[PDB]
Amino acid sequence: GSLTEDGLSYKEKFVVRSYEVGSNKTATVETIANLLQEVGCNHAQSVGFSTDGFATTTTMRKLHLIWVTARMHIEIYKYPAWGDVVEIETWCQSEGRIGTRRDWILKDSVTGEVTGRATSKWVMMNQDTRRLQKVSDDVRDEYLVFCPQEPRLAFPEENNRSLKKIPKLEDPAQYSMIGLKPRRADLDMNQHVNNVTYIGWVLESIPQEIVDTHELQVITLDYRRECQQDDVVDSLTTTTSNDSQFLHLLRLSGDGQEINRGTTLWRKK
Amino acid sequence: GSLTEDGLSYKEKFVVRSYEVGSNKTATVETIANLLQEVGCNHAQSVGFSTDGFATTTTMRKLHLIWVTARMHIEIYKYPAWGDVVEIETWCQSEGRIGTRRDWILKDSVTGEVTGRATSKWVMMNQDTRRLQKVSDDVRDEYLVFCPQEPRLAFPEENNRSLKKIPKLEDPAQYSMIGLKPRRADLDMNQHVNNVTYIGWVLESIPQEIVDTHELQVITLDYRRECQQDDVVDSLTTTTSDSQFLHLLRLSGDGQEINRGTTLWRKK
Ligand SMILES: COCC(=O)N[C@@]1(C)CCS(=O)(=O)C1
Ligand SMILES: COCC(=O)N[C@@]1(C)CCS(=O)(=O)C1
Repeated sequence: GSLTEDGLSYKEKFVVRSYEVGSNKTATVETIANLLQEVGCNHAQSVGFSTDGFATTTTMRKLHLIWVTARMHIEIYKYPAWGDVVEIETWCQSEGRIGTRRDWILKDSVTGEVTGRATSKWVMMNQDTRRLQKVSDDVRDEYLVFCPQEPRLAFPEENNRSLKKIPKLEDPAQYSMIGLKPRRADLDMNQHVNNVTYIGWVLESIPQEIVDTHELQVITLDYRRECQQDDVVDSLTTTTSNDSQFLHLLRLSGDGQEINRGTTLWRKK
Repeated sequence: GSLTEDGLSYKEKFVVRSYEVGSNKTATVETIANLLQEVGCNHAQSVGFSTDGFATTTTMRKLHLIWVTARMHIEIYKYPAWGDVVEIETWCQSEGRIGTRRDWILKDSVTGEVTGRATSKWVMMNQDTRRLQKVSDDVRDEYLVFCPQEPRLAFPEENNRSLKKIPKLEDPAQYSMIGLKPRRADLDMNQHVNNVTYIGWVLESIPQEIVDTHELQVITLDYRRECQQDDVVDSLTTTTSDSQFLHLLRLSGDGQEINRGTTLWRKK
């Protein structure tokens, strides 16, 4: 992969692997989310971020700060087939003192048509205390060197799905998958649960009949608290709806502490 | 990925991804196992096997036959770092009427040095009845077209680890991880549990202390019975020792064996 000509965005191509695809022989939304995170890591490395797994700036290391995900939003028009080449372009934007945004466009390598788009919100956290904070002047200056200074949105529309408020599912849930736990393959190189794991866990409470007869079009996931290596998760889903819509809650199996909430939109094949 | 000059083996290069590595920023044995499976599928495709995810020959489709894994054996000398290029060469061989073997050699793309090797045994199964059988004359003839006819072994050494008989672990186990369940990411395109998942389940019952202070050098896994999508698995481990362990996966309810294996670990 490479920075584009102007050095303000990054492009990489991926061949879809045998083990990356579901029943339709097309890439899972989990495979898509891993590729988004891979190209994001390759971009961060190319613009001089830390290579220690935390992807920090100089100022962030000095102040013991990290980025954590607040939200991930993916819309897929066409899942790439097994052996297909997908091209993903990604860039970052500063959002004042609130946080930062990473955006992605997915294209068919052969046709050059857009097959999906994604957006993520990141907030600043002290690594030691785990307390959220605002972005410092010095960090905002670091982001000016490698981000477009005019707005560039994967989701430009002024009232678009990627920014909708998500309500909290009320008991009883319509469907549930209980006693979900992470294994070592679910952890990143710093022994935190991979953000993509939480996508899989949400989808586990979707009935197999939906997955068999629908394609996932849109997923919006809010991240509230991280699952520790030794935590156990319950995944809850209620139908809110030819298109199927669902409300999602992940919560700790014991005390019912919220870790994530989300929505999915599915269209019949 | 390409067939080599003689058309009797296949080579592919892989860049190690961010999410593929563990805590020393080198590829997990699970990442290695997924890459072995991927170059295996790419080779099968290049020599005219089915593209429906069952990777069958013409006479296998006629007879409703599939290959199932009996054994996977992997030895790693160096795990490739995050963003390193690993080159993997793979080939197949007939073992008379017993079954077939797929072998792999892993190389550092930059040095050309061997960083690991693996071998796997495959047995014929009727897809409908799930009954094991011998290889037909007609299937053995199909394998003559794309396999070396002289022996080529990733593990040549007569009486090597890759062919050792594995005993059944006796209760009580020294270590256990219980209530393991597959999710959709654990299934292949035909909704069978990915063979690599079973490797991860085996390793779940190794203490975090071992994984933190040792590197995995060798893993030998026998496959006895498939975990179904709605099954639950217990992973059991006992120290037999370098650290060496004996492994058992069994169904959480009735204790039906699904896999047994051994691991050998070297202090870092
Ligand atoms: C300036 O780049 C930082 C970055 O992208 N780092 C990530 C950890 C967040 C977005 S990610 O998940 O793609 C990888
Ligand atoms: C002609 O080769 C068939 C083949 O390789 N097929 C696999 C399914 C078994 C070995 S695998 O796991 O590498 C892929």
